[PDB]
Amino acid sequence: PTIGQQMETGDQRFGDLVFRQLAPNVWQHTSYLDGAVASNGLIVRDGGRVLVVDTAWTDDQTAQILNWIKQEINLPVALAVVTHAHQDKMGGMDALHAAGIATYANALSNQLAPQEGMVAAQHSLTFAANGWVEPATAPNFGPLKVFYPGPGHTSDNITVGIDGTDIAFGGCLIKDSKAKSLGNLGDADTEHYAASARAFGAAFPKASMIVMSHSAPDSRAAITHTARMADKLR
Ligand SMILES: [Zn+2]
Ligand SMILES: [Zn+2]
Repeated sequence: PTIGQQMETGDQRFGDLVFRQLAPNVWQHTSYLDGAVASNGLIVRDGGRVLVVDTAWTDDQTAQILNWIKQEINLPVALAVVTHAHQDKMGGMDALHAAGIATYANALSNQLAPQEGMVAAQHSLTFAANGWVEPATAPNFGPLKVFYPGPGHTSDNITVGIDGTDIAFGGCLIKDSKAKSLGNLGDADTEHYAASARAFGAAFPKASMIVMSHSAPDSRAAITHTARMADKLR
């Protein structure tokens, strides 16, 4: 890929997607769109069900995520949560709905989805003033702990911690510590980006593996480095 990590030992190719185990019950899914840009999301095994964070870029790619789950985990997918209304995170909604999978997004992501050319999720998350999801709107999310950090990469971007692990997912908000820019800022809130990145760090203070949309997993320095680049936008 031109944007995105390269394939590495421990990675499994399945169709045109790549899967990597990060923990006993957690995998990263990676899909590509043309050069090629990689996009990452997560798959979590929770008891007798599977939870998905983010679609792939397309419906066909997202169907392949479901196929890989069937082969390698062989448990039903109970729900998916998508972290904002752009193609890399929500482009494959139709595959989930075709399969009868309950889908969740920030209410604002669902409201923006038609303007962004995305299919809205079936259910909407809302958030307290401190950024934590209102639990009534996140039914049976199990280990997925959803946090809205504030506007940054987009106004609707949300983040997800995996309870019982050292993993937190920053989506497109967080860039890795070797990044030379903040990526695609076309819909970004440059005034609040830096504070939102720091808020993500403070919401998951013990996470040591930070998973991101367009880089391999990094340490907590990714959060600080992102916030310090965002400081220069103001
Ligand atoms: Zn985006
Ligand atoms: Zn992105």
